[PDB]
Amino acid sequence: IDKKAKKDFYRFQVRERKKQEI
Amino acid sequence: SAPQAKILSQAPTELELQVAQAFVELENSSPELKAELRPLQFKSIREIDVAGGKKALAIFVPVPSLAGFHKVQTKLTRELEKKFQDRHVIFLAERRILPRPRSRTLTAVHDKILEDLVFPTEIVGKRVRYLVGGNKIQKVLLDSKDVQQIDYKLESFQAVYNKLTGKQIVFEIPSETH
Amino acid sequence: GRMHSAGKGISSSAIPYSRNAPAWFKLSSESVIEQIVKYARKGLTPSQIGVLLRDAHGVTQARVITGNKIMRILKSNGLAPEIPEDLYYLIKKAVSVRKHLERNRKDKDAKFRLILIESRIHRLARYYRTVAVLPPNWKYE
Amino acid sequence: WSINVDDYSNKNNEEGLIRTFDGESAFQGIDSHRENSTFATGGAKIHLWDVNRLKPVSDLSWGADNITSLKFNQNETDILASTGSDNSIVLYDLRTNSPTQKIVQTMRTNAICWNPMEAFNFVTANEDHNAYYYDMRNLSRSLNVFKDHVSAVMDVDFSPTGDEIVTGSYDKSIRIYKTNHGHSREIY
Amino acid sequence: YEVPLPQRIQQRHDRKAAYEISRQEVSKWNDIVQQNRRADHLIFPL
Amino acid sequence: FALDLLRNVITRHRSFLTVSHLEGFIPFLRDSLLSENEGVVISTLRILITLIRLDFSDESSEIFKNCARKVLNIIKVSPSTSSELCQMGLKFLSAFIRHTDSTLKDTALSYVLGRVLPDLNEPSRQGLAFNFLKALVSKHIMLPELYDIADTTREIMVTNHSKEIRDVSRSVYYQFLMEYDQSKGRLEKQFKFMVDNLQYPTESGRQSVMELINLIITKANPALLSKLSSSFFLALVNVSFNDDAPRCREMASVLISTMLPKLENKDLEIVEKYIAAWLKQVDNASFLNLGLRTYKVYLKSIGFEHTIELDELAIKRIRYILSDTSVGSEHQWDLVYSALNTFSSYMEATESVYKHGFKDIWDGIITCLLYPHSWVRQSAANLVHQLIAN
Amino acid sequence: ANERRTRKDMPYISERKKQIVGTVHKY
Amino acid sequence: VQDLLHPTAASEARKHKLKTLVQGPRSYFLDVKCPGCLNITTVFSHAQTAVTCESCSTILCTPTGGKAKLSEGTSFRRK
Amino acid sequence: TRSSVLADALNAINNAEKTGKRQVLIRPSSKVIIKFLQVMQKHGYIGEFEYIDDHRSGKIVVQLNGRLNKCGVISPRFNVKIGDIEKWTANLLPARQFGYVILTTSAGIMDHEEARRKHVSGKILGFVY
Repeated sequence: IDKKAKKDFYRFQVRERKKQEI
Repeated sequence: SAPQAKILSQAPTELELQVAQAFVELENSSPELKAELRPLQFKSIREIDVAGGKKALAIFVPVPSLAGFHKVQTKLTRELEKKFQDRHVIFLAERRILPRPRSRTLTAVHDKILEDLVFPTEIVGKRVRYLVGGNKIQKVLLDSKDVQQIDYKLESFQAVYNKLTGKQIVFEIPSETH
Repeated sequence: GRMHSAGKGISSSAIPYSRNAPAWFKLSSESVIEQIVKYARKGLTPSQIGVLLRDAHGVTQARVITGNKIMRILKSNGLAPEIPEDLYYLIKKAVSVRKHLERNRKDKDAKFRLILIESRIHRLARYYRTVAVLPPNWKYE
Repeated sequence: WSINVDDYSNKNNEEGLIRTFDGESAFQGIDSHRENSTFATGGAKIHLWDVNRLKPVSDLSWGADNITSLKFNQNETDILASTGSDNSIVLYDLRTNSPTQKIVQTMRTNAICWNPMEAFNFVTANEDHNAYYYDMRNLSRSLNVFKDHVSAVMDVDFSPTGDEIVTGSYDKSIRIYKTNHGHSREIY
Repeated sequence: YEVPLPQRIQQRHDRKAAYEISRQEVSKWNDIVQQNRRADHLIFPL
Repeated sequence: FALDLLRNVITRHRSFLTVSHLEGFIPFLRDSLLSENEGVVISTLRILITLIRLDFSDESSEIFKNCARKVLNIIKVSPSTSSELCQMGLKFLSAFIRHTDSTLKDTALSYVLGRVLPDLNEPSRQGLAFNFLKALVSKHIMLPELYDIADTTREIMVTNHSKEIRDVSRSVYYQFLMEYDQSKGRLEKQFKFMVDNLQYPTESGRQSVMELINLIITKANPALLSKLSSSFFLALVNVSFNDDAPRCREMASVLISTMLPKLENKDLEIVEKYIAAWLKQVDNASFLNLGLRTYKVYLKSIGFEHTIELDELAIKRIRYILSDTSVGSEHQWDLVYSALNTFSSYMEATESVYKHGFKDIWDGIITCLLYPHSWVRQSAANLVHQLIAN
Repeated sequence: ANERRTRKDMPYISERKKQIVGTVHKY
Repeated sequence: VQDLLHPTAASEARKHKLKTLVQGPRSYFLDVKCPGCLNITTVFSHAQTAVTCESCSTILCTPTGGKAKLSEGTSFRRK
Repeated sequence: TRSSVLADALNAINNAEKTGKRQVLIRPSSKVIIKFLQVMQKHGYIGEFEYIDDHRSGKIVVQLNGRLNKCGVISPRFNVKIGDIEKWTANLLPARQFGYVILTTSAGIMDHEEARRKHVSGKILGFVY
């Protein structure tokens, strides 16, 4: 389940990545 | 609990009142089934004859409650049969058809009424034979989960389906010879 | 039946004729939904999540048990994917192929297998643009 | 209908339609009771008719399934057999005015003939390239099986001698079998 | 009395009773049938 | 148009509804009945049914005989009885036999009765099927089939749901048993049928028969009533004592209440014997429940002090039950509740309860005020309220 | 015949009874 | 020669899932009891994950190409 | 890829009557296939047939008595005027009155003689003889 979990799939996930990007 | 509480309709029918006294009596007798029976409440009652000559109690119930009814419909239904013998107790949901209601919606609601009727048993299939003369024979194939009980009820299901949906059907149960 | 290949495989899943919930199923629909959001919150997809619920929770079909498709459940709770699942793994699939080619330039079949992939992406990307699920300005890479 | 015949010259007309019986559904089989004027028609429902009555006198039916063919008895003439599209053979008795028995078969049966010498015995023309010989009282099994056709058997008839049976099939042949032997002795 | 059983269930029993009667009454023809089988020669008509 | 105008006129204007005025239309009515179009025939049936009550001459009466032949022929050609035009035909045939002295052939009536039998059970074609049948019993026509129909109309009573069929099938079978000649052994069989039908499983079925009892109880000969007194009483108390339906239990008590006063002095004596014996069974608590409850029915029907000995037995049982109401008591809450109820009826009947002799019972009643069971408290509260008032 | 070598419980089906599926009235 | 209207019962079971008169799944679920805590868990016959008892986090089954092989000692029933 | 389900049905029926089969299975089903089948049925070319619905496109089973000398679909579905109908009956039928040409008109899919009887017209589906 952990290996099959994706860090970037949902709307909120990339926005979290976008928050950390800047 | 008062019988009128069990009745959602503001003006309860005498038959509806009788089934309500029956239901609250089951609540009182039951030590813990009341916890499930008490929240359950039905919209109304319709008592419909059959070609067999008996009658069927169609209890109109809300769908979100109908789930809980289905949880408890076996025990409740046998008890209601005991209190009202020679009348077939069946629970059917009341679900909206108004947008004059649309024809596709009517086919849909008729078929849900069909699955709710066949409960506890489930529909195996639907068959339609087209006669050389042009007649159409519509048959519904049922599983053998509760074959005996529904075999004592097939005609009642048929009469209720004709009365509500205005369609002629025949319920058959594969895997045995009736 | 396969495009980009000569295979005629037919292996698939067989939805049961009955569309009602199984009789043995005795779990509240809401308790299913809270399981759906938790797995999606963890980062699992609509495809994997259905495997988990079906494998370990007895949920034969999210639509049958709950009355709604799982994407609609996730969307109703605010969980939606940036791009449709089919396209996203196609993009990652092409990325993995591309990353392979820089290190190994003599992988000439992988160069072909690449070509088959974005052609699939263009067809899938084109369709998603027509239905407006994908914004029109979107282009692959 | 009535037809003038030249068997006897004891008189000398009215040749043509005599009576018509209208039905709600299509008819697919007909036979007449030997002793009395009553005749049975097989439509969507098996109906018992009287000559002097335009409407069906009695309604026989086990269930909603149609009837494809029917044949009255010759010896115990009050008994009737019928064939259904649900791969079934139904027995009836007029003295009770109700059906008696069914057996559901694997394949459909197209025609029946009842043995004129044994009242309780009958043969059935079947769709599996076979013809089956039956005993009325114990129908759990067949008396004999006839298996020399290569296509579906369409019709079957007993000889008035009662010792021989002929079968018509879709394979362009007529086979005629001895009642106690399971293979055809001749092909036409 | 007892509550009436459904007509098909009632009629199924009626059919079964009818089939038993049909069997006994056709069985009356058994005696002549065995005679025909055992007969050395049959001259038609019988 | 002519038929519709004529029927409206005669109904609106009574004087035109006479033999002399409508004699001329008779040849048209007979022809209109045979007319091909279904609508004119239906109109012809209705007007003719309107005129059957009217007396007619010899020439003007032959139409109804001839009319009867065609409506019979009309029913034969009709595919199913559940038809608008066929219903009119059966309606006239019922109305024909009801009032017209002339009667149809036995064979024709037997055919109708056979066609009527399937519709007896179906509620939609119920009423018309019965109305024709009630005419047959009403005119006391003797037919072989009616005796069988008498049996069928009896099973359909106690074995059917519909309240309407109980109301209608109750009438015919009550008239049939009381009017048609029957053999004594069969009458006893009919009463043995009915007593078992008091033991019928369905609540409505037990409900149905008790009117058949009440009809016998309300209207019957003293000699017939005496013979069936013991059999009915034991059956009635049985259903009253133990039954799934409460409503059946009160109704059985009502029947006994209306029964016992009509009993003969000797027949009432067996009643006193049974109650006294049940009270005597101190060992069995269930018999005490039966004995006290029937004593309540015994009061308010014959009244108090009719038999002194039975009254003493009830009081001694009441004194016994109410005394041992402590924690160590083994008495069930049903028994103490039953004792209080009969005492309340005993209280209403006589004022002797206020004498010093009953003070022991009054102390027990005050003790039962705080009895653990709620029902016992309610009965005790009512008794004390009467004590405070008086 | 090949299957008969291993699987223990096979009822032999009479040629006179294979073609019957079922009978309403059992005897 | 066969009757597609009324195939024999054994015939469909032998036939491929999609080719029958009315196609349906040939799989099923199971009530598997955990050896450690004796609790009952629902598991798919062809379950594609190493289903773990929530109470004990103990492996109940392992995925395979076809049906998942139930772990040793794990009792089961058809549901 | 599927172009005409009705075409598939007619070809399957034709092959079934070629190889002597007393029954034929058709997939997928549709109202057009169904109404074509009652037309043939009412003219006696085919006998009993049954609809198996599986919550999906569906299946038809047709009994065949060997009387179908041909069934064909005219693709693409040309528009036909009332004056044009006889031309079609000349082109598709070996003889005048043997076998019938099927028109979908404003009143539905039926054969051609009914179409002249009700003075209706429309698009062409096929022929049967």
